[PDB]
Amino acid sequence: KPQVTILATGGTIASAGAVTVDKLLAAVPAINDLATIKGEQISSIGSQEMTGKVWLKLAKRVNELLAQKETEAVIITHGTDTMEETAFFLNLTVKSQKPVVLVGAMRPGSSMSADGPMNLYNAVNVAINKASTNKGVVIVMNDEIHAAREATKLNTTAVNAFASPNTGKIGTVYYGKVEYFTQSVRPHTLASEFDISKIEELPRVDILYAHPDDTDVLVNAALQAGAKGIIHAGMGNGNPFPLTQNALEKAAKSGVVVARSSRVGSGSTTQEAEVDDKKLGFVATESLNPQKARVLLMLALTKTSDREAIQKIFSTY
Amino acid sequence: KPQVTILATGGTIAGSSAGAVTVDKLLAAVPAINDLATIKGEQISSIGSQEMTGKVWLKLAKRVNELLAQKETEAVIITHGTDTMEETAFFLNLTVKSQKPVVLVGAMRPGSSMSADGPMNLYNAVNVAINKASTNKGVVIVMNDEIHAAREATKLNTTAVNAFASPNTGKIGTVYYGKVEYFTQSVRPHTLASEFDISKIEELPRVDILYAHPDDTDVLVNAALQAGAKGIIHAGMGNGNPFPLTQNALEKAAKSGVVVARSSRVGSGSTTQEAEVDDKKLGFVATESLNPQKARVLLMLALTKTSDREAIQKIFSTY
Amino acid sequence: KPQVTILATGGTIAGSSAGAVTVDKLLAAVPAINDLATIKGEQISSIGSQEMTGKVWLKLAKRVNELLAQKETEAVIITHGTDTMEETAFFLNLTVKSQKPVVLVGAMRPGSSMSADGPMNLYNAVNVAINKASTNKGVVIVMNDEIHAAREATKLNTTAVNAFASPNTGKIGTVYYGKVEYFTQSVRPHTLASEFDISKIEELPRVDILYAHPDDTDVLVNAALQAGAKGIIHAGMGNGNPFPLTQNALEKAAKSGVVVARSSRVGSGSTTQEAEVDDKKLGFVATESLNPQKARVLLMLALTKTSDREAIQKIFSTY
Amino acid sequence: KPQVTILATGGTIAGSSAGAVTVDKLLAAVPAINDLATIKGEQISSIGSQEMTGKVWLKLAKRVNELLAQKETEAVIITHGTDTMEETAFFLNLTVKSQKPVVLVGAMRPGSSMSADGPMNLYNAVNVAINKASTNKGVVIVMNDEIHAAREATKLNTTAVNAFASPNTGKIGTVYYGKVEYFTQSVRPHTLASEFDISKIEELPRVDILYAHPDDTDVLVNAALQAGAKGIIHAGMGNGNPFPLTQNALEKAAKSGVVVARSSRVGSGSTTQEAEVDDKKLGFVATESLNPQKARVLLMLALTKTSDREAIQKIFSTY
Ligand SMILES: N[C@@H](CCC(=O)O)C(=O)O
Ligand SMILES: N[C@@H](CCC(=O)O)C(=O)O
Ligand SMILES: N[C@@H](CCC(=O)O)C(=O)O
Ligand SMILES: N[C@@H](CCC(=O)O)C(=O)O
Repeated sequence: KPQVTILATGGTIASAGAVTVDKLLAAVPAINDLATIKGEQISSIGSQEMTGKVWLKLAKRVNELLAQKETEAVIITHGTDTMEETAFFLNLTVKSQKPVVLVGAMRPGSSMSADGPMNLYNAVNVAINKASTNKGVVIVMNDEIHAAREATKLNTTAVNAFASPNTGKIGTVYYGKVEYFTQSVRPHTLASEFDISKIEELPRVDILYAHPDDTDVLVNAALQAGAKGIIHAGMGNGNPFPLTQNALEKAAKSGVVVARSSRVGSGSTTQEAEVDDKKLGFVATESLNPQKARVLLMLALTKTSDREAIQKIFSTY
Repeated sequence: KPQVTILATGGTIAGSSAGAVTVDKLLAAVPAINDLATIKGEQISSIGSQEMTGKVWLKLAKRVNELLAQKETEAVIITHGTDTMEETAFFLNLTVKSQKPVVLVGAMRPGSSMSADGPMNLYNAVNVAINKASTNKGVVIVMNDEIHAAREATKLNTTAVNAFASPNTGKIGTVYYGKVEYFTQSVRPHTLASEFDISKIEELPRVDILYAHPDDTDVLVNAALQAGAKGIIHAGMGNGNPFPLTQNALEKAAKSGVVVARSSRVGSGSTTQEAEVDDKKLGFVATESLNPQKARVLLMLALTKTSDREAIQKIFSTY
Repeated sequence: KPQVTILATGGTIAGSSAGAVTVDKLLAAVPAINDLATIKGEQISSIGSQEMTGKVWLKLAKRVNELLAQKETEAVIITHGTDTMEETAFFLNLTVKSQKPVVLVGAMRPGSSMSADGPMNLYNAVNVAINKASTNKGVVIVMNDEIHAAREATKLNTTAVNAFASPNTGKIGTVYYGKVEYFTQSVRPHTLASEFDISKIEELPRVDILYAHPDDTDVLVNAALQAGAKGIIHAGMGNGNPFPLTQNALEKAAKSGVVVARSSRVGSGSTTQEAEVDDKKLGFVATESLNPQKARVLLMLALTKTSDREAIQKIFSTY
Repeated sequence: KPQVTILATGGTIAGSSAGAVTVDKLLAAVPAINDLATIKGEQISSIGSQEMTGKVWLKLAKRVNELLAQKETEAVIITHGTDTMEETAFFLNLTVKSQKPVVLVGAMRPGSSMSADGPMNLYNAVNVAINKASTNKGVVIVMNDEIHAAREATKLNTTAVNAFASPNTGKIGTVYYGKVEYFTQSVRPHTLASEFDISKIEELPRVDILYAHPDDTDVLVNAALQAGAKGIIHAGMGNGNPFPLTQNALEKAAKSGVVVARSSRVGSGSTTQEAEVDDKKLGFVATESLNPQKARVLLMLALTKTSDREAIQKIFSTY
């Protein structure tokens, strides 16, 4: 039988070594037939309380576990609100081709038609499947396998809230039957240049929400609070309001890296559209979203704040 | 022939006296529209929509109200940048005191480009403007052969000609080479049915939007407050959930008489009452089924006549 | 408390005397619905929805008409297999002579499955049935926290719990843990406004559906004619286009007096008039904004009182 | 410069000696493409794609194989009607023996139309064809700034310029004013990795497609057998489910040696094995994650070298 470790970052979504994982095995007994399961409790929080502190603890533990010859994969149970950020962080920091699968539930385990039992069962099948190797970190939700780079929560409440709006799911898992149709051609995991092994605190990056009649005071507060980066979630193709642009140009010149994303929800924030990124000293985040752009920029800042090197990071990953 | 005014907020959305050089160039570009209606033209502003302000919204709304109050004028078409068309559309949808059609239209590609989308978008927008079924549909955005309710429309994509969507409801109808069909209509009050009146307003109240993430801060809430925010939209994580440090700052905002409304960063779905956030104890409003940029517009209008949490919840549970 | 009848067409969609053992088993598995309504139950048929027939359709619409004409009855819920729920819903949408709510609900996973969707679907569906705002919304499908107008609804996916969609218009409403909110209503006539009356109809006119592709054939048109087709829905390539050989057979079918209606295989959008097919000259109808299976239901009802091409086109341009 | 041959299967998709007047017109309508590549032209056929036949598919795939085997030729672009582009694209995906880019492109609006999509579509296709990362992506469809895998691609709308989608996976990349980006690639074997070889084929096996509904028939299955069908695609209700009368006729079809492949009318998702239909007992094949019309293309290619149910199941579970 494959050996798999479930890492819990909160409560149950439905002795292994963590009571929470013990309860998962009670709630979804069919998973004990598929893999030998060990449990750890990494954190015990809603995903909306997540911190760089917990990300770095999680990423270092996943790297430890996947260096062990007996461990074939890791599953992480995680609140849905920020699963896309943790997943994306791990996609660039996990130095392995062994599967890492992130799974949660849009309804609590006690609700009518709770989604968490099917999700967990499907997650374990994805984690043990031979094809899941070198697919990078994935989110498994609602019978779908989404690449960490592309995946996002699109909906506030729906069981089908996870989507890959720029590329679509790479695979399906239906009552445990795992099929891949595509794979990411952007480098992840073992091919990643990032290494957080001796990082104990991630660079501060704020995200600003653009609109008509915008301000500079939020740009200015981010600077005063020690922002090493700012993601601008711009209007349409990453366009800022003029007062804000002026503040962001000053930000960039003081050596705080400014990366242009968009508020819209999908598509690329492109270079050489209406914003002279080279002249203003900005980075175009291209086909990401503000919250994943933030993760990539934090990782960039562990080893450079050069506009050109960071543009190349956003155009590569 | 039906009498229609085209109000330009910016450059030409097609090509490259009706009373404005921008509209004379639209008519030269898409001569078919001259056969559909007697077009008059005015330049309201001279800006890309990323430069839009409350000042321009107020000028634009008052002018639309004056034009539709004229017996002879049957509709207004507004040519607008795509980036913030959804905000302008939602603003007029709650301030325009008339059932006559108001149609916003723009171009995802410049007029000069290969396969410019502006000519079809404008030609279609004219047909929607003059169609009898467009009466009391509220303000609409006509883009890519689709008619979207102002309440529900958003730019969902950075570059695509199909970048406009109604994620919570779908388009209310279609317009294909001029042929106009409606399949649905909004049951949320708009236009004539709206309680809001900006005829006597010269400056709209300040409302900030904050983007939520893990490891969030209180220093943008405190900066919003210090710049005299009357309202704050919180673009929360998932179902409008804040980071703990941030909720603490917003609680202090809400007690100090600044209205905090919870929306979401995700893209779609309702930011609901009676979920993980205790709005009644913390002093917050839930925006429910809008998005942070349109929730900003509704809170600005709410703040023109009340800062009361209960009244403002009722506004967001109505419009 | 509201009085609602659940009509079961098959087995239980939830779990593993109201009047029908199937509905008693629903009430046992989902006891929270019993504080919402006084439930009566009847068994109309005992089949998977892939075994549905015109005979069951007529039995169902007649019984719903009787039930909703009772002063004691506020609404009807029909538990239905998912495969053909859209056809039954659309039939009832044009045959039910009431504004009282009619809700179709099913389950994409069986009741005995992990994370069964039936219990929530059914709970949500009762809340929609008893909601005041559901009056005169027409027959609706309630699946995966969504209210879909019968005209617009389709199963779009083989297996997903979110398989139901309204691809031309979107959901008319949400239901979330029983909280019902409508955002739109269909502007196409339904239920009490429909010209159709099946009360005296014991068998529906025969309508066949054909799947278009390159290197297509005339033999299936010919077999449909040979079996006594009164109408044929052509699921065309792109905007309802036939292969030349097929179009020649359809021309003959139409001249013999069999009604030929052009639909499309693609999934969404209008099969339009005045496109590449000369419908007038060849004697064809364009089905416009439907899909082949719903076009079939509307043609079947159209044939209960005309086979006139111009009359039927008006029917497809109306409903 | 790179050398690219444009193959025309119909009229100009843009405007209103490379070696073909159609391609000469394309180059004059979009002179931008002369800077990007040395373009040669051929007229393979002159038809609307709704008139495509296996004879044209074989002529086209054989000429693509000749052109890409030349050391001077870097890529092939094929202008094609949108209606059946997914079928031809898919056929070439399994029959082209090269890793060199093959790109299909068309237009949802005629070249003479306001906001014609053809010029940009063609310009973007030439950029995808000459891009280094286009190597070994399989045959692609370039439409509306998107690069779709031939395996995954379909026309989803009758009219919209954004009609092309990959509902099971999404686009594998973007092309925006010529700038090419891939984000994924198919992990299903294609082009040079495919086991199919049509170099010694003259006529593709006959495969029909049947459209499933309530009160379904056996007279179309029976007509398909009488016309010498070697394969039948069944476009089933939900997860590929037949009406009983039709199932009994398909079981007889299968026992006769006619390969029955189960697909779905719904639009997306897998028609799975070991759901409600005993495939192994009934003697049927599950087409899994395709659609009726691409499953037809795979079954026609399967039928060039086996009619064994087990071997064809493996082909559908592989390609
Ligand atoms: N919103 C909470 C609730 C649990 C969930 O939806 O996963 C979280 O993200 O942890
Ligand atoms: N960013 C410009 C571009 C024009 C457009 O896409 O509408 C604007 O919104 O005004
Ligand atoms: N395909 C069956 C199974 C149950 C269901 O999915 O509704 C039916 O439509 O009845
Ligand atoms: N139905 C025609 C129209 C052209 C097009 O839209 O591609 C064809 O497919 O050839």
